Amino acid sequence: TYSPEKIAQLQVYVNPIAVARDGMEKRLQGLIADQNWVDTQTYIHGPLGQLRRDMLGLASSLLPKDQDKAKTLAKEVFGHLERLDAAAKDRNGSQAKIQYQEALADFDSFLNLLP
Repeated sequence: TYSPEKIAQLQVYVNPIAVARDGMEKRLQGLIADQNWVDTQTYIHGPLGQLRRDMLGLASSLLPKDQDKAKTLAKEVFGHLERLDAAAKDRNGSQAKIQYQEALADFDSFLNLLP
């Protein structure tokens, strides 16, 4: 089980990951709608640039029975964000919208598994 002290440790990683989730829907969604590909790329590298470190550090801190699912879901989020960055470099708004939605779906799955 997750003790209170353990949960507090997990929260150090949760804090920036939750803000990242909020920022994807509040800010990145509108940059993509705006066909603003320069700032879409910067959003991924600045405001979301620590997501790989934080979500992997979180998943690696979980009880053994949950580490695998959490790592798998994190890697899905990273692959769709990678494809969203590629889409923006290519000015491909069709893929930028798809990859945004796909990244969010797996990001929500990752959050939902947390204790």
